[PDB]
Amino acid sequence: KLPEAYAIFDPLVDVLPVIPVLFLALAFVWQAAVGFR
Amino acid sequence: TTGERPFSDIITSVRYWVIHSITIPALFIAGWLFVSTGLAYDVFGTPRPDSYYAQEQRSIPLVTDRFEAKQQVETFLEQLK
Amino acid sequence: ATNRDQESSGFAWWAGNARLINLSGKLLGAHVAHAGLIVFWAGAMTLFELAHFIPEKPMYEQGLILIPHIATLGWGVGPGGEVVDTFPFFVVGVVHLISSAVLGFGGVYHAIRGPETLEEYSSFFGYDWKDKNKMTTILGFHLIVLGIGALLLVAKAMFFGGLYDTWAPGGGDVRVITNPTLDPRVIFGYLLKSPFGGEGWIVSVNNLEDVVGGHIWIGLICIAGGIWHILTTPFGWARRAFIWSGEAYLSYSLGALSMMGFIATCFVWFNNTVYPSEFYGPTGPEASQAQAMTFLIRDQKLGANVGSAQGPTGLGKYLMRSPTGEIIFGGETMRFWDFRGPWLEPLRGPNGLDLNKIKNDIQPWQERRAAEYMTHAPLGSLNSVGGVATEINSVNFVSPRSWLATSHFVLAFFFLVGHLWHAGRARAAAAGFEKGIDRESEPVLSMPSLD
Amino acid sequence: ANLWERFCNWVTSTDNRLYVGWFGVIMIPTLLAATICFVIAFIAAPPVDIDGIREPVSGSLLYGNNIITGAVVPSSNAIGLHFYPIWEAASLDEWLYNGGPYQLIIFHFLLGASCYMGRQWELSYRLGMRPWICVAYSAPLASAFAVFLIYPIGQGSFSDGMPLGISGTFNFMIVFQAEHNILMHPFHQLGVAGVFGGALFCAMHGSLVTSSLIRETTETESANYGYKFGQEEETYNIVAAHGYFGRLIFQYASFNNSRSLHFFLAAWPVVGVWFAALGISTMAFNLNGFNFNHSVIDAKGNVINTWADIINRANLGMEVMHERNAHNFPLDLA
Amino acid sequence: SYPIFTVRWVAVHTLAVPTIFFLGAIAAMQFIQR
Amino acid sequence: VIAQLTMIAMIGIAGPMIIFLLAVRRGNL
Amino acid sequence: SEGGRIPLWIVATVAGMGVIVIVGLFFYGAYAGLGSSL
Amino acid sequence: METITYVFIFACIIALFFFAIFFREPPRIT
Amino acid sequence: DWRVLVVLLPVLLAAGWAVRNILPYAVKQV
Amino acid sequence: RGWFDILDDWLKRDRFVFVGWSGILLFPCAYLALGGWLTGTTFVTSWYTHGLASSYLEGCNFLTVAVSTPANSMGHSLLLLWGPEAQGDFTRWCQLGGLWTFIALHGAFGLIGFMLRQFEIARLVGVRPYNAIAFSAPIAVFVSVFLIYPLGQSSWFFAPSFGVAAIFRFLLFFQGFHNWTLNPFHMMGVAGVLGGALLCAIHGATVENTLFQDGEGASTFRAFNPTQAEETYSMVTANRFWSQIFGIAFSNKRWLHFFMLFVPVTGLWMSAIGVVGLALNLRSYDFISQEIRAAEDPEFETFYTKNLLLNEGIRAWMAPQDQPHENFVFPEEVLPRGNAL
Ligand code: CLA
Ligand code: CLA
Ligand code: CLA
Ligand code: CLA
Ligand SMILES: CC1=C(/C=C/C(C)=C/C=C/C(C)=C/C=C/C=C(C)/C=C/C=C(C)/C=C/C2=C(C)CCCC2(C)C)C(C)(C)CCC1
Ligand SMILES: CC1=C(/C=C/C(C)=C/C=C/C(C)=C/C=C/C=C(C)/C=C/C=C(C)/C=C/C2=C(C)CCCC2(C)C)C(C)(C)CCC1
Ligand SMILES: CC1=C(/C=C/C(C)=C/C=C/C(C)=C/C=C/C=C(C)/C=C/C=C(C)/C=C/C2=C(C)CCCC2(C)C)C(C)(C)CCC1
Ligand SMILES: CC1=C(/C=C/C(C)=C/C=C/C(C)=C/C=C/C=C(C)/C=C/C=C(C)/C=C/C2=C(C)CCCC2(C)C)C(C)(C)CCC1
Ligand SMILES: CCCCCCCCCCCCO[C@@H]1O[C@H](CO)[C@@H](O[C@H]2O[C@H](CO)[C@@H](O)[C@H](O)[C@H]2O)[C@H](O)[C@H]1O
Ligand SMILES: CCCCCCCS[C@@H]1O[C@H](CO)[C@@H](O)[C@H](O)[C@H]1O
Ligand code: OEY
Ligand SMILES: [Ca+2]
Ligand SMILES: [Ca+2]
Ligand SMILES: [Cl-]
Ligand SMILES: [Cl-]
Ligand SMILES: [Fe+2]
Ligand SMILES: [Mg+2]
Repeated sequence: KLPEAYAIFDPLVDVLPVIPVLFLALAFVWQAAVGFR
Repeated sequence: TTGERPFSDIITSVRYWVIHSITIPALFIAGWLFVSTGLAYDVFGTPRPDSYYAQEQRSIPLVTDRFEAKQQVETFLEQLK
Repeated sequence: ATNRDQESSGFAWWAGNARLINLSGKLLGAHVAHAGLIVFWAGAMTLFELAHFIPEKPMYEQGLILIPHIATLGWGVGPGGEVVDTFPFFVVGVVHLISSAVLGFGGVYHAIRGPETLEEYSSFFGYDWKDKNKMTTILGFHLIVLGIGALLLVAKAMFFGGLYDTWAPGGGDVRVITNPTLDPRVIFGYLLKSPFGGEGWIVSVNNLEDVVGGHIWIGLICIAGGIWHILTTPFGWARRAFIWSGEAYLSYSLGALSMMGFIATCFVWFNNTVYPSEFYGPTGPEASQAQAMTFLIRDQKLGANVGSAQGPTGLGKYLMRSPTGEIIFGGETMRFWDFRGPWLEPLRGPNGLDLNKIKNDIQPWQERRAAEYMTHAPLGSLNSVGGVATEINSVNFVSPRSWLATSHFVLAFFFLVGHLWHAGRARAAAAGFEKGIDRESEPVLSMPSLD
Repeated sequence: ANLWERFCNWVTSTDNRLYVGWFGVIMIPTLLAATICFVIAFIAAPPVDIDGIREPVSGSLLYGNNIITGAVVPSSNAIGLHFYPIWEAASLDEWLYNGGPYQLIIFHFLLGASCYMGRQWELSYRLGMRPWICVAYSAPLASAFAVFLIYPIGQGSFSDGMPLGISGTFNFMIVFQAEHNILMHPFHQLGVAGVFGGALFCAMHGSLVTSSLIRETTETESANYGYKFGQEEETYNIVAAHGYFGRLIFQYASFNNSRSLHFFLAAWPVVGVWFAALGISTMAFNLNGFNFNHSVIDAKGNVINTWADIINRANLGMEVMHERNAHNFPLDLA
Repeated sequence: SYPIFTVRWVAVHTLAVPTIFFLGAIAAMQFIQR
Repeated sequence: VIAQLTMIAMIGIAGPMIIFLLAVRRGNL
Repeated sequence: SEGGRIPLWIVATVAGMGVIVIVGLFFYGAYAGLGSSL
Repeated sequence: METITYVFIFACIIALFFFAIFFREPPRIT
Repeated sequence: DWRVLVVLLPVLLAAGWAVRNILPYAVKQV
Repeated sequence: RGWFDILDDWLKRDRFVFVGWSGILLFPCAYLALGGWLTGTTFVTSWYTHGLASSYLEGCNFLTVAVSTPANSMGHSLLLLWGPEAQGDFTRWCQLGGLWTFIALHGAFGLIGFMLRQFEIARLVGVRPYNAIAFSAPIAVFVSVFLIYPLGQSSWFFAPSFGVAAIFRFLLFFQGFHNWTLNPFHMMGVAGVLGGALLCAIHGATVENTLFQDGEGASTFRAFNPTQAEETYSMVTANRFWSQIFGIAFSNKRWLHFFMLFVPVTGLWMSAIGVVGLALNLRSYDFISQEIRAAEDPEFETFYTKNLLLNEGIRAWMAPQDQPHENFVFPEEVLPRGNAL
């Protein structure tokens, strides 16, 4: 467990490791925005 | 092209979404309730978690007679008191 | 928007990063931002593990792969690998996470704000792929960096707490390395060992002195090599042997990384020194051996003479000989007799497993360890049901050794494929037929028929 | 030109009936050695103690086998992953008893096929071709590696490598299902999508192109004669073929671009088979198929079987029967 | 300029309507407890 | 268990939001 | 109404996110309630 | 006889490989 | 059965709504 | 130009989804087979026919849901909704396995419909009907496995059930009881499928790597025009490459593509013949010479006898739950087991 002081951020911490994956998806959103030119 | 309107047009049109922002959630909610009300169990004759066995029974209610199978299943269901 | 469509660049959206090949500033951006991705995952994953971490449960029962890495460096653990303080884990995580913000900042800047090319901005930072001199210089810088890293490991081991030593006398513990192995006969000796059974090449390194000395050597080699590559330009034979282009270099490094990936797969699967079983769980060999030990102990308690017990096949039920005669555990685990582990070695004598020691010297901690390792073998399902495929749901477990080995085999394979891809392409492009055959100059049409 | 130069020119010559090349320089002797040893062994090798329990299994024709049952039998469990070349044996008789032929053959062959891949790169380079046929070949190759090298490494013994024989292969598959539940593994499922799909697409392409052949012949001759080798004109009407297929499903489910289509034809089975290979290669380290044994449970807690539990029962039969004298302890850990 | 209720329209909806209903059901099922 | 979904909603939108804002402002996408 | 008013890239992004959500739910269900083995 | 038959068929197949390759009808461009 | 009306009320409300919204174009088409 | 011809006109209009006369058979049957599978796998049990849960509603996942075959006691009943078994009751009919016959029969007629569609469109567009002809292999497989095979056996129960894990079970059953891998017709099947996959792979990769440079782009797909007359890749270079790599090479494109039709189609047809044999337990189960030798000589061992031991395990350990109508009770002591396991 995290130090007690940081425990409030437990759900945030549970979600962070996935963020890199989102960048991959973002690349597609972005490409779709410029019509895959 | 074969005369129908391009899907690109339709799904990016405002009207399409006025319609379907209603019709899709409606359907979804309907299916949801079809389960939550328990209607699905009764329509399809599927056991609820407490209706696979009677309390001290451990024998599967397997159908063993072709022409009186219906009556068999019915008896099996009654056996759950 | 320079080079950002197929028309201007030649590359379709799905090969979009190929548009970055001669845009050194933007390419710099992509690289730094990616480095930020890696550092980000290190930190975030560490904090996730730490939040999900119960100290009195083995690490390997909790799906941890980073905290074990930190613990092996001697941070956070005491005798036997027991967690005595989680704070260092917290620090490693937080500091990586903070650092990733910096890297992502720099990467995003260079990628969509800074000079798109660096050559007109700075002769120091700019580069031409064909400029063999500059290429070997950048290579040099980075070699110096790597050497510095290996030396950081040395410094941790020798001057800042030491490393976790599963082989420490009296039991696994954190130990300061004071006499690292410097003798080149030993160090490169590892490199000249066969990769086959009972040898295992560098994967067989089984004491921390050899590891530390190894990194001393690697650090000096990398720094000297780096200076060398700064101060020289490729010799003629090298010039005539290689393809000199971005994609080619990428292909070389892809080959290297594929090799490294396979090597690491084997490392985490077999080695229990730099991957302590206390943190990573027993190796497959280890657990099989452990089963044999466990039932030898049980049966011998019941009054069985395990040295003379003849199994159904005629071979010893508990004990048999290796093909060269050493006494070893019987049953299928006969394949794993090259296994060595701190809990088994006290029973080993000059000719192998020692029957007197087996009869009189087996300690309770050994029974315990054998039972633990036997019941945490690296076998489990994709949805993390522990045990053989026929086991019923109940135990939530897949060994970290399995996760690490499988992941890195997959990555090493695809990286081999990437090497073939980009090597072949780099050849074709350098020779100039990567886009297809010239109809008016089709080479085969100018060749004699095969028959 | 000096002798070495001449020799290089020959080795890499584009005019040899069969291309040699530098990859060929390694490929030819290793493949020859693997081939010769394989044929001699398959005909005449004595029984081999595969599981290291002095229970020799007969693989050769002269020793009671036909084509379907025969095999070059994997090396002894006693050997594990030890390197067992001919000069490590006291004699050829010992070498044969312990399954030496298997190691000689699979090592020479893995090297030789690797060099076969490389050689495909090499010739593509000499002929001014694009380079990636070798990438397509990497899929069957990866598979070969998976069953002859990787799975043995992970399990700690070449005795668990796939046998060189038809029935031996089936043996391998069944034991594999027992211990890894490979059928329930998504990488094997992708492999099946790969070869079922490859088969589908093979038949589909073959039949669409055959269906759109341009009339160049009379009804008394083969239509094949309507194509001549090296003609610059295409031999079928892809517009007609696409009209057909696009109408069979709908227009945008069909390819109008031959390059895109052929790239699809290459990509689907190659990627699928890549995943098959990786499936074997990762079950090598016992990350197994999905386990939903006893996953469904009623309100009291009674187990409600699914088809997965029936699968489990079959696997159990395989598990308890396989290598019936080789285990002395309750868990089959490798 | 374009019709609305075509053969395509029907086809599409004979698939799409039940699909959304069904997904609603399966969703609900995820919260059933023994 | 609510804060997890809320968080991933904020992060998960943070991505598409950049694209959207830039598209509206006719930025250098 | 006129076609093209809502950007196809937005529609795609939203649709995709919905897909990920519903499938995410189904994988949640593999660990909770019926089918969880618990 | 079985062994002889199996090996004989195999031998014929190898010979066939040889003729199919070195004594094929040569492809000719038009 | 009240459950069939509670369940198939969203479906018929959707049908009625879209009928309301598409009625003029449907009449124009027919 | 009477009503028949007006109808023909309408059926053959060039719309987004072609209908045709064949569409009248095909679309309702394909829709009912698909919908039946989805209905069954979402909502319907297999408790009364197999003693199995098989739906999302019961807690199964994508891999374990199935529409299962009827009880063995139903024999080969068409199991019509209005038949003497269900007698019009939709719920009972579901409980008795009516959806299995529903799906298989509507499915069979749907496959007929689809092949008819292939003929119809080929005729309308002016191409030769080789696609339909190729589709005969899917037909042979479906009819041999889902219809003939159970018809040869005691009942629909031993047909494959429509589900992922259920199919996996079908496979394991065929190994254990039929020694199906030993069967030369299955082997020809495997050669056709793997050979088909190989042809797919190698042809695609070869075409892609003997392309002419027909554009300036490094992404080379755009450098093709569907209307173009010229071959887009070099058959001559392809031929020399494969000639020097493998010894032989295609030189005729027409033959190449016919061959690509021929291999997988033939494979599947052969596999069909084998399953038709297994309908009667007419197996390639054993080699009699093997068994005479092994019976007399307890040191004679091959992979063939090894695999039979595996089969024996499969039958004994799987039969009681896989065949509940038999009421098998195999006491612990009679279960075949090797040492320890
Ligand atoms: C590791 C993943 C990664 C990285 C680092 C890059 C990086 C890059 N890509 Mg590539 N790309 C990728 C994956 C990646 N790509 C993938 C997966 C695809 C397939 C979808 C592509 C397809 C592709 C194409 C077709 C093109 C690129 C291009 C580029 C470059 C220019 C981007 C640009 O100008 O857009 C502008 C984008 C915006 C204005 C939107 C915002 C983008 C920023 C970076 C988002 C930042 C988010 C982050 C959380 C902010 C943190 C702030 C904090 C640190 C303070 C850039 C160096 C282009 C190029 O080469 O130009 C020469 C180009 O044409 N990419
Ligand atoms: C990592 C690779 C890398 C490389 C090769 C470059 C290169 C460049 N940067 Mg970039 N940048 C980077 C990362 C990198 N940067 C990072 C991480 C950030 C976030 C802080 C930035 C943010 C940034 C901005 C805002 C600007 C640049 C600029 C420049 C250009 C001018 C450099 C200069 O003259 O500084 C002079 C050098 C020094 C003052 C010495 C630096 C002392 C270092 C930082 C001490 C630490 C060293 C140690 C090895 C760090 C290890 C980190 C590692 C563990 C991750 C040059 C092309 C400028 C530019 O492009 O102008 C047009 C510019 O304005 N960079
Ligand atoms: C990132 C690491 C790296 C990279 C990419 C390079 C790259 C290069 N080096 Mg450099 N070098 C390095 C680190 C590196 N070096 C270090 C750390 C040192 C100090 C030891 C040196 C000292 C050095 C010298 C003295 C020279 C180079 C040279 C070169 C150039 C040609 C080398 C070559 O042909 O390799 C290909 C390798 C060979 C041809 C070796 C023989 C081939 C056999 C078959 C290899 C078999 C290896 C086997 C598979 C490995 C298994 C394990 C093994 C222990 C058994 C090339 C640019 C040459 C040059 O041009 O300098 C300007 C040169 O003369 N390097
Ligand atoms: C063309 C499309 C088509 C085809 C080929 C089939 C075929 C089938 N359906 Mg399916 N079905 C369809 C569309 C189709 N269906 C549609 C659109 C629906 C929604 C209503 C259904 C709903 C449905 C259900 C609920 C069931 C079937 C079943 C069946 C099977 C038994 C049918 C039977 O015995 O009919 C008998 C009738 C005929 C063959 C009609 C021929 C009539 C002749 C040519 C004219 C003479 C009529 C005469 C004048 C009438 C006198 C009546 C008087 C004696 C009282 C059969 C495989 C059953 C099944 O699959 O069980 C497992 C079943 O339970 N179908
Ligand atoms: C270029 C490009 C790209 C990419 C990008 C990238 C890749 C970026 C990255 C970025 C990054 C890499 C970022 C990062 C960031 C980070 C951050 C921002 C962090 C922060 C942190 C914090 C705030 C912390 C907190 C805390 C503490 C301190 C304690 C503990 C707890 C907690 C966690 C709460 C793309 C593909 C899109 C496309 C276009 C182009
Ligand atoms: C740390 C450590 C250690 C150590 C280590 C070391 C010391 C290492 C070294 C290493 C090394 C020392 C390596 C090397 C490598 C090399 C390589 C890998 C090579 C490659 C090459 C190539 C690739 C080439 C190619 C070619 C050819 C062959 C022909 C011509 C052309 C070309 C050039 C292309 C030890 C174990 C003790 C312990 C643990 C820790
Ligand atoms: C560390 C930290 C942080 C940071 C964060 C970040 C760095 C974030 C980022 C984020 C992001 C970066 C996000 C993104 C997202 C994305 C998305 C969500 C996407 C999706 C996509 C999709 C869904 C797609 C779709 C599609 C299209 C578009 C087209 C094609 C087709 C498809 C359908 C595939 C904060 C500040 C919180 C603070 C605390 C700590
Ligand atoms: C049977 C029957 C019938 C019929 C009914 C029907 C016709 C139904 C239909 C139904 C339907 C029609 C349904 C549907 C459903 C759907 C679903 C349920 C879906 C889901 C999906 C998903 C889940 C997805 C997934 C995925 C994939 C696939 C890939 C991509 C990614 C993802 C993961 C997203 C009648 C009445 C006549 C009579 C009686 C019997
Ligand atoms: C077992 C590991 C062995 C490691 C060996 C490492 C050696 C490092 C230095 C290699 C020196 C290379 O020396 C290499 O050989 C001979 C020297 O006459 C040359 O020989 C070649 O030259 C030309 C080059 O176009 C060829 O067309 C010709 O066929 C051949 O004569 C090569 O062009 C040269 O580059
Ligand atoms: C690069 C970041 C370095 C941060 C500081 C690392 C201190 S490391 C510290 O050093 C002590 C001996 O000095 C050891 O006893 C202790 O166990 C160790 O954690
Ligand atoms: O499967 Mn089962 O697990 Ca791989 O070892 Mn243990 O028994 Mn044996 O050696 Mn061939 O086989
Ligand atoms: Ca330099
Ligand atoms: Ca309850
Ligand atoms: Cl076996
Ligand atoms: Cl054992
Ligand atoms: Fe083709
Ligand atoms: Mg659930």
